[PDB]
Amino acid sequence: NIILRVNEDKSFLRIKDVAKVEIGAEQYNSTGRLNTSAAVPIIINLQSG
Amino acid sequence: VTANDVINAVNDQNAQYATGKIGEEPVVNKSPQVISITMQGRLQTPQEFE
Repeated sequence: NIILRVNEDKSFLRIKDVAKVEIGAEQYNSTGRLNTSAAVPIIINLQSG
Repeated sequence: VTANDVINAVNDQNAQYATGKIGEEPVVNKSPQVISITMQGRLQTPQEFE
């Protein structure tokens, strides 16, 4: 719904008219597999000492 | 030309880099190769400055 501009006819231009907004991950680059099954891998590092 | 005009020019024509990517993960085609994009504007030579 965000209005980019008025358009000289009181009919607002909108982000929807020029784009497709959706919720989605910032980086789709990496995935994780556990025994051939999707999973997210959380690595726990040990603190020093 | 005022000095202010000149300061602005240098600030724009001599600029830092911007990186993009080609054929990344969101695309549906799933291009076999993912090539990075490099944009540079840094000026190193005195002549380039002039």
